[PDB]
Amino acid sequence: MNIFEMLRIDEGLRLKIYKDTEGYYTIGIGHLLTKSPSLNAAKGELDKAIGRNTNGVITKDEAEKLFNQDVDAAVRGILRNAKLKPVYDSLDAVRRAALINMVFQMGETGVAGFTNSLRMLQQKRWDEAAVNLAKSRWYNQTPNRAKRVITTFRTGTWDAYK
Ligand SMILES: [Cl-]
Ligand SMILES: [Cl-]
Repeated sequence: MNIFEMLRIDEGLRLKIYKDTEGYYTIGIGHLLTKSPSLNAAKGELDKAIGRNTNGVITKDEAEKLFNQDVDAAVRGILRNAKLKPVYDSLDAVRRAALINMVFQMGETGVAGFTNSLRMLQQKRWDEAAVNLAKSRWYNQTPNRAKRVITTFRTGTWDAYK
């Protein structure tokens, strides 16, 4: 298991514009297109992203390409972030995958807002971090995906994904 297979399980794959759990226009492997209600505002962002007239549909390859860009940006954002970087650097390889997953889903800004849990992760207080992570809108809104990520942080294994 690696970050790519992990996120591919969490986000699924869809070749047609779809609405995410929050109701935003998405495509591929969890690639947010726009928070705008407009399906046209979304088709346009889509064309801009792919560099062709897609008419709301892309191929597997195109989805994978977006996905490679997104994981890369996720990692690079963590590394450029003063609050996130030190957490990441402190962690083992499995747990770094968990942090990257949260960033991919909620953006750097969002994750940086889990100040208390980040401090616990940094101190390697696993059980306490898992409890604090659960007190969040994130866990209440997407409990199954949250539990997987949280178990990954508590255990440092890929069991939740096995
Ligand atoms: Cl893009
Ligand atoms: Cl869920």
